[PDB]
This record gives sequence, structure tokens and C-alpha cells, in this order.
Amino acid sequence: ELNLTKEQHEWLNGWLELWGAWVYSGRLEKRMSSVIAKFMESVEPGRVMTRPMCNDDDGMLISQVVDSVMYIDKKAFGILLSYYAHGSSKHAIASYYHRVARPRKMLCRGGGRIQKPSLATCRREVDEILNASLFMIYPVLDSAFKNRKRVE
Amino acid sequence: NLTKEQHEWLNGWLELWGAWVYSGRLEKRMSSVIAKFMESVEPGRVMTRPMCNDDDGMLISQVVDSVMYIDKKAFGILLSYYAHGSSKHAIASYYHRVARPRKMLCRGGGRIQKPSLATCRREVDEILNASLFMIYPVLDSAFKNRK
DNA sequence: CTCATTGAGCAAATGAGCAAG
DNA sequence: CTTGCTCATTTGCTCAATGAG
Ligand SMILES: [Cl-]
Repeated sequence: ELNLTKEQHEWLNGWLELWGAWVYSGRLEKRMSSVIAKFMESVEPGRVMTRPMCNDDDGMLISQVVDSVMYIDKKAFGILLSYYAHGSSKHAIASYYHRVARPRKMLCRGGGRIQKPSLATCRREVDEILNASLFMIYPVLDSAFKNRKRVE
Repeated sequence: NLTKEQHEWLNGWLELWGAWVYSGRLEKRMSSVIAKFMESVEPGRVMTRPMCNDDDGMLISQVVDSVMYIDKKAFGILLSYYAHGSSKHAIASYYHRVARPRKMLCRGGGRIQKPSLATCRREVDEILNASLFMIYPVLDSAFKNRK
């Protein structure tokens, strides 16, 4: 129901694309996030990084913010990592989540019947998860950048 | 009415039983209404839905037939919902399409006319809830006594 | 008058699909 | 293959008429 404004969304998305490129290269200290460390264990040592990545300071700050906000919802954290860190597309994530989808009570069109959600529902849910993650991350990251600019 | 969990249990059982019946594993001698219903379904068909075994299928068939043999209209609705898979809205629309004028006396000045689709939806909802409420205890006792 | 019933319709959810890039 | 859309169907829920008690 709640989304970010266009400017806030594009800003946070640029930052998160840079941060995901930085994380996927293996420059994040494993101690800074157990979730991201476990996610990185299944990545090949020799990687081809053709995406822009931020510096190490910004990477560390963004990682702190993302870990502090997303460690509660491990599913959304994993989706966020697959999208920004690994670079998978929303369609591919929705496809994987449609393949391994437990039957659920589908409503309205589904007649409140238990059945596996359609691919369209999985696409919508992935979009919703990403938008909600960004909506919650925005203010924390903004305040972090502002406090870094002030204290320094 | 039934509790949420009782309804979920009975609805799962009836969904499996409807898939089983739609596959044609029920003997015609077990229920004339179900046989008449199966006469009007496309013979060569794919299923792709989970169904119970034959013992549970026959038990549920006996229960539903003993409970629903009185109201053939409600029996047909139940079969259309669980066996054929039609939705409540589709059933209400089909019965609104084929609805003879009736004496409506609330909105409408007691004039003979076709009942609105809203009333058909309500009637379908009311019929399904009553069928499940009447079926639940019989099926529970049947499953318990089979052992 | 009070209120249950009918007629009418809407927002949200879901499934399926499509065209441009 | 991806993405952002359109279109149709189902459900539960309101709201206005309208007549019985
Ligand atoms: Cl069940």
C-alpha cells in the first residue's frame, strides 16, 4: 500500500545497485552480516564484475543499514540479495518462487481454494516485497548518510 | 455454522472426493444423482488434480448421497462446485440465466420477474453452507466408525 | 417507525495473456 | 527473456429501495 516517491525510489535503487555490485565481489566483511555471508558462500571465487560498485566506505555503511533493517525478514533479505547482489531479474526470482511454492488459500478469483499461486501472483508478490524493503530501508539509509555528513 | 477449521477439513475432503468422482471411479449403483451428473461431462479429459483413494472415495460418496439425496438441486450445486470445479459466482450466474420469473416482494412491487444475480449468489452461498453443515457430522462419524 | 430483504455495484485478489525493448 | 501493462473472473463487502411487522 505504501511506496516511495519516484525520486526516493530511484535514489535508493541507484545506491542499492552499487551496493549489490560491491557485495557480490566479496568485499563485505563476513562479520558485518551473517545473512549476507551465508548468501555469499554459494558464489564462485572468480567472478566477472562488469557492474559499477561503490567505494568500500559507502558499501560498509549501506550494508550496516540493510542488515539492521532486513535481518528480521530473511525471505525478503534473500530476495533483495538475489536482485541487487546476484543480479537476477524480478521475473527469474518470481519463477523460482513459483516453482517452489507451497499450496496456499488463493482468494477471490481462486475461490478461497488451496492451490499453488500462479506465476502472475508470484511476480506481484516479488514486486511487493522489493518495494516494501526499499520503503523501509530508505529512511534509515538517509539518516545514516546525514549523520555521517554531520559528525565527520 | 461450522468453525473455520472444521470447514477447512470438510472442504479438503470434499475437494479430493470431487476430483475422485470426476475421474469416474465411482460405481453408478452407489448414487443415481452422481451418475446422472457424470453422464453430462466431457468423457476424454485430463485431471491434474489430487484425488483420494477408492476406499475413502466410496465412504465419502455414501455419506454425501445419504445426506443430499433429498435436495437434488443442492446436490447438483455441490457436484458442480467440488467435482466439476465451478465457482459460486459461475453457479449463481448459470441459475440467473435460467431463472423463471418468480414473485419477488421486497425491492420490486410484488411483480413477477427474474430474481437478481445478487439473490442468486446469496442463495448459492446459503445452499453450500447448509450442505456442508449437514454433511460434517455424518462424515466425521463415518471416518471414526470405519476403524 | 424498524429492520430484514432485494437489487446494484465496487475494490481488491487472482489467473492469463500480450507488445515493446 | 523482461518489464510493465490489459482484460476477465471471483469474492466479500457496502449502499439505496422497498415492503412486512
Ligand atoms: Cl483434508
